[PDB]
Amino acid sequence: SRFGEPLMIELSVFLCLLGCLVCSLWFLLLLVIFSGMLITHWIVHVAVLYFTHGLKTSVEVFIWITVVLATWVMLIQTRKILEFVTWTIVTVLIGAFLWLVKTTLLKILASSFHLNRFFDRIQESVFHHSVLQTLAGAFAKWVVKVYNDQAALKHALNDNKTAVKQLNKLVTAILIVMMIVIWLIVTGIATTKLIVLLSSQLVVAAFIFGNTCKTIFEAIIFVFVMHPFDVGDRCVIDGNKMLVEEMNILTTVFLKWDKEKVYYPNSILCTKAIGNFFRSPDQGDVLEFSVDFTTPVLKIGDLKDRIKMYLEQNLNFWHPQHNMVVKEIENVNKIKMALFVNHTINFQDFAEKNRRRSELVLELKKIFEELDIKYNLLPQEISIRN
Amino acid sequence: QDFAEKNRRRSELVLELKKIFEELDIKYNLLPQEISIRN
Amino acid sequence: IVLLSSQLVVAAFIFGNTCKTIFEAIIFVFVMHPFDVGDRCVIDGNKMLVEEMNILTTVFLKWDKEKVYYPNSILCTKAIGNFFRSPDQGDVLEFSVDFTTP
Amino acid sequence: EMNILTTVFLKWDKEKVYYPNSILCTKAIGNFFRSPDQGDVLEFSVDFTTP
Amino acid sequence: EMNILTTVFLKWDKEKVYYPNSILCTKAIGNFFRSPDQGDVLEFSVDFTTP
Amino acid sequence: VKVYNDQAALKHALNDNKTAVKQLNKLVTAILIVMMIVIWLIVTGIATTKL
Ligand SMILES: CCCCCCCCCCCCCCCC(=O)O
Ligand SMILES: CCCCCCCCCCCCCCCC(=O)O
Ligand SMILES: CCCCCCCCCCCCCCCC(=O)O
Ligand SMILES: CCCCCCCCCCCCCCCC(=O)O
Repeated sequence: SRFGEPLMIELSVFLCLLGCLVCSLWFLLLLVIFSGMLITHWIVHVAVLYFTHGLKTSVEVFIWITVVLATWVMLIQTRKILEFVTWTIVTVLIGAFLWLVKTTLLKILASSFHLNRFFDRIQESVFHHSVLQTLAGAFAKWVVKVYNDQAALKHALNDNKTAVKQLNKLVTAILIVMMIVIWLIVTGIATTKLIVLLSSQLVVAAFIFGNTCKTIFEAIIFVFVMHPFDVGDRCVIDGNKMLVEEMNILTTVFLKWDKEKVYYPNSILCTKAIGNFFRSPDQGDVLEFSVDFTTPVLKIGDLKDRIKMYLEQNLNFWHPQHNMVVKEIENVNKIKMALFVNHTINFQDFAEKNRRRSELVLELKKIFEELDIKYNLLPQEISIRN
Repeated sequence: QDFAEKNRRRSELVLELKKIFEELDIKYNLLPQEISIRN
Repeated sequence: IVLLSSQLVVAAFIFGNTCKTIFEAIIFVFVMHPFDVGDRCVIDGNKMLVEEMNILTTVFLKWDKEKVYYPNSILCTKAIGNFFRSPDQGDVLEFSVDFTTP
Repeated sequence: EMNILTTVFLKWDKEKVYYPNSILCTKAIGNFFRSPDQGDVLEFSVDFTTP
Repeated sequence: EMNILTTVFLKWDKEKVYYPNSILCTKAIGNFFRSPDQGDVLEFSVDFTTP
Repeated sequence: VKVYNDQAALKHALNDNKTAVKQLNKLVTAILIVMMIVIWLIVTGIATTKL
């Protein structure tokens, strides 16, 4: 596991000049320009940071084609051949448009997923590594924590890139297919019988792949929009405290307290209430106990006072705020009580939580012995027959 | 809305009930058990 | 125009159910409006403080401050208690005494 | 209170509860207000040997 | 064995069990083979007066 | 003889994890054949439009 483990190449400038040289008069000059008009788009782009760098090339294609179609329209059985060509160009532009849309949406999703959530953890990681580099020119525990946190960020970053690439493949594939169909029908190539068969194929597919498409969509919303947890977070699902090992579109992989690896479908996880200790504020806890009904109220008062002193001597572990609650009188034999305390940590480090609680439980033991707090069973009257 | 406060007030009432039972000598006892001994 | 409309129909067929869910969540948040941020609510016996409200999810803190994310698509079908909006509340102390108590 | 989408109830300890009509309408609902005089039961036990 | 419609498993007592994949598709599945070294717990109790 | 018996055991151990693929192949092929029948009927013009 990742967590829990024990020459032509640069001839474009020249090519562009050669293309310009192609005409100096007349009507076909725009058509000729199209052959190397990409250079013009590149220059326009130069003339025109995450989105900018990632999208400029998609924009260039879109506008490039738009111009080619516009000049084509204004340029002019060759009669039917040209109708065909015109529509082919239109289809190509539609394709580029959709391409641009697709790219944009994935860039938004991919970026906002992390940029608006853990920017600050990245900066903390950089800081600590700068410090380690400087130092080189409980210390060891600190050093290990710094490396483990960096690894966690690397894993989150890689899983996001992967998930987005998977989305990219699904969308690209459907986009390509629909563009083929669009081309065939707008150009007039497909005939009535072909339209009928394509129509049927789509309808049938709509049923077959219906649940699949819905499931993927819901999984995307769960993972990227709701985002109840990240990689490495300790989460609670139906009472199971589990560490998130990996996130994917269809599944989330978790490690149980005993490090069993669990594959948990997102289509199920989407309907559950999910806890997240990593994202929690300092967490609290409870120690329940019972005392005899005859315990003097003064000993109850001494118990409260002794507990307060303990907690105040250990402020690295406990917040000063606590409550002692008397809850119930059972028969006239038992008083049920509970101690409510506040930890100075959240529970991402579960073992540390238990160690601190364990000491508090032993302190309670000690206080009861010193104050002579006891619990007795009710007496039983016996009658003897011979 | 404030649970800690609710419980503090309730705890005092529970301890008052304790006090009243002691002052009025109110008790609970288990049913007697008859034993036959065959040695 | 026809081709565009045709695909909207197909998309509806396939994703209409997720859109339905989002819409239902909108009605829960803005029309039913069972709670606000900072209120203590009771869901399935769990007394939780509302920390954040969103369209798709509600974030709550449990008594031990564990942060919990509930889909609104689930809260829409539950009965929700709200202590903030409640009038003065009552309580019970149960006990038992000997039969022979005068 | 009553509304179209949800009914609001108070429990015996007066917490206020929002209860969707979409779930409430599939439950059997008792109504004490509309009820006739109601009955009750005291259960108890005695020794077998009681004459 | 694995097939498209069903998965065949052996229980600890080697009973052969046939699961529809359509139901496994909705379950959380543990996999020991793929797991890192696993941990364990021994629970016990002692007298309160143990020093 | 041990070498050949071990070779056989290994070939089976490896082939046992590919049974789902073989099943998918049969399914895909059946679909593909049907698609080609339909294509033949249409591309040669033998089918008419009412049918
Ligand atoms: C259902 C159509 C495919 C869905 C999109 C591609 C896969 C999305 C990611 C899900 C996890 C699959 C890849 C990891 C498998 C593994 O554990 O080796
Ligand atoms: C009719 C549905 C179409 C829109 C599909 C996109 C998903 C709905 C809008 C998401 C709004 C943000 C939800 C809260 C996210 C958060 O928990 O921070
Ligand atoms: C999908 C549309 C839902 C809106 C139509 C129903 C109108 C609201 C019904 C009452 C429930 C909300 C209470 C609002 C307060 C009020 O106006 O009395
Ligand atoms: C060709 C369509 C048949 C309908 C059933 C769909 C699955 C294709 C057939 C592959 C076999 C599925 C597993 C059954 C167990 C076995 O083969 O022994």
